[PDB]
Amino acid sequence: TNNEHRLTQLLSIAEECETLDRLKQLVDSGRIFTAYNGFEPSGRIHIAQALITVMNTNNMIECGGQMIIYIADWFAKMNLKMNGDINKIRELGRYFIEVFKACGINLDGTRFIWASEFIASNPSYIERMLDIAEFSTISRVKIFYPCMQAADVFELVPEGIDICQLGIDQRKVNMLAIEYANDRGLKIPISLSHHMLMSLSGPKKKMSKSDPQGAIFMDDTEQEVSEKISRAYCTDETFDNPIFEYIKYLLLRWFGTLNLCGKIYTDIESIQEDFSSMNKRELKTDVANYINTIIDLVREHFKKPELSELLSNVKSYQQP
Amino acid sequence: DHTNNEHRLTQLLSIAEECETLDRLKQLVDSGRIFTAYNGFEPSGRIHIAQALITVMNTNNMIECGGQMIIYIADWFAKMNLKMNGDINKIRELGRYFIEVFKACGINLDGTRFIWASEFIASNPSYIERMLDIAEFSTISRVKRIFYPCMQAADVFELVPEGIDICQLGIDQRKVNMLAIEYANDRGLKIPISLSHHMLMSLSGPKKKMSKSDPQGAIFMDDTEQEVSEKISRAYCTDETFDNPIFEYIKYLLLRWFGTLNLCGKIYTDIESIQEDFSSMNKRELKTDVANYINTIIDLVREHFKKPELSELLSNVKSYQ
Ligand SMILES: N[C@H](CO)Cc1ccc(O)cc1
Ligand SMILES: N[C@H](CO)Cc1ccc(O)cc1
Repeated sequence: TNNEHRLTQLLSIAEECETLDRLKQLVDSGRIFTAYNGFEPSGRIHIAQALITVMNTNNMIECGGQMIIYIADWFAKMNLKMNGDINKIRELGRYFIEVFKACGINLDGTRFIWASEFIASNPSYIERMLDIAEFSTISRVKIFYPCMQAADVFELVPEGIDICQLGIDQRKVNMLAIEYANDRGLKIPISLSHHMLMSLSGPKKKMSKSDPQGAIFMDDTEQEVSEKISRAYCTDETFDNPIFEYIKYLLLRWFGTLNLCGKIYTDIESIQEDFSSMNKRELKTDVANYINTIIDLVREHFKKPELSELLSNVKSYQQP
Repeated sequence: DHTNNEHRLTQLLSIAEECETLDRLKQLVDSGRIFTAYNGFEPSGRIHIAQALITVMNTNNMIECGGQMIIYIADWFAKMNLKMNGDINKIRELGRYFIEVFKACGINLDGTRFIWASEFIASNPSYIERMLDIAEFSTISRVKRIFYPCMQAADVFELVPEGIDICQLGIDQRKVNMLAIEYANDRGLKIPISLSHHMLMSLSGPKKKMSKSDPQGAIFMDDTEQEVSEKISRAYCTDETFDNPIFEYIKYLLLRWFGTLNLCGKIYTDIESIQEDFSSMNKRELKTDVANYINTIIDLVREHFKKPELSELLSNVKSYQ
């Protein structure tokens, strides 16, 4: 039954999973397994990315796994982020790492790998890219970005990563990796994808466009968080409601217990039932207070004198 | 006048056995603009005297003709190919060894620039993208009817921003340059020019192949004076110039390197006279002179590695044996 719990846990983080079957076998085998997540450093880190990465990582470990955090600095450069400056990209990568630390990521079962350094040390990684690109091309016969990332799950570790833990918006990549693995008789990577937090501006709004307002960043001050929550789209229904989304995907999971509008909640079911009748101004006040408590971990972490250099550089890049 | 450009064109062509179109090379030379050339190699435990001298001679000629040489140290590829069992530290150490040998033999550093693959790949994402794009071209070409070639082919396009003008490699690597040329035509890019040099035959025979199987088939920059004498003494040698490795060493290495050769009691300054007198030369006495001239060249390296600053490199390379 212990393997049943471990299984329900790992599945609690995902909105989608490539065959629960394959995941069930891995959990049942009872053997140490590996999972990974990657990101391209950028000017600022969304609260969603920071918290979800930390919760998922800490969960993998507790469930008997090892986590690999892939810092795709090389790819960020290739995608011209930070106008291609690798030194700025790397500082940003370190900033992200420090944010994960401040938030409690479990370093005992977590390893950080940098793309630029990994690529220079493992030619097979690039070879894997070529082979996947060949598979893809020949397939469509009857863009490389996908093939390049698809190689990650097979090369980050000798036997190949067991679980690819990414956002649901990365679906196409892990699907290719699975197609490829089957056509090459390799171990099939297990996909564990999480929900993509919606914009605070509402369903009619996009994302990353006018993003400053549409999302909370780990560098936002207390006043900025409160103002972004005040402006956020919010109706009396839970569907397409960013306030309900932040509560469900971030706050309840992070804190376990929430005191909302004078009532204590320990499960999303009860919050959903009372949602329509909650005074929304009071709810927003509580939501912003809980969010600010989380970000305070980062604010306090970066007060350490040893991180002043990092902090100053990050701010200058028109970032935190 | 145009005469200077004629000499420049003629000098550049003298280093090659094959040239992908004289037309493209003439235009480049006539343009009068500074141009770039590159040569690449994977570090190895030992370095053939052929590679050492030819790299130095070709490099110095390129520069003398108004060009800039890029020497690409393929350490990354050496590891991928498992040289030294994949140990990157030994590979780079050997890479430094090769460089000190080029320097000992007088390569012109003022017009030469070294670039290591491991570092280049980590700093230039476009390089890898080029490999992928070339691989797609090559795959679609077949489907319209092994990635190692597509990988090396990217070199001429990425080593420098505007792409390298001249690919200067041994003729045994013509397939890679030809791929690059086809690729370049399809994608409308500057067409790379190849200037491929002759591959020296094995001292063991015209049919024998180069391999760690018989280290006697070639002279290495680490061979001792007694060792070269023995290797030359035992080398295959008939009275004809064809299928003769002794003749090849004289033609492609000695005459070009020294300009004047005293062989079997006679002075030679051109290959035709050597060829006409070859059959009647006492071969045992010829081998003596050939071995002596070769040892004079290697003495440059032996002396170079006596410097105290290189005692470290020396010891390391020696241990890798
Ligand atoms: N490409 C993603 C965001 O742009 C980040 C990423 C995700 C997974 C990887 O294996 C690598 C990078
Ligand atoms: N592949 C060659 C010998 O095996 C070495 C080489 C030649 C040219 C390059 O651009 C790279 C490596």
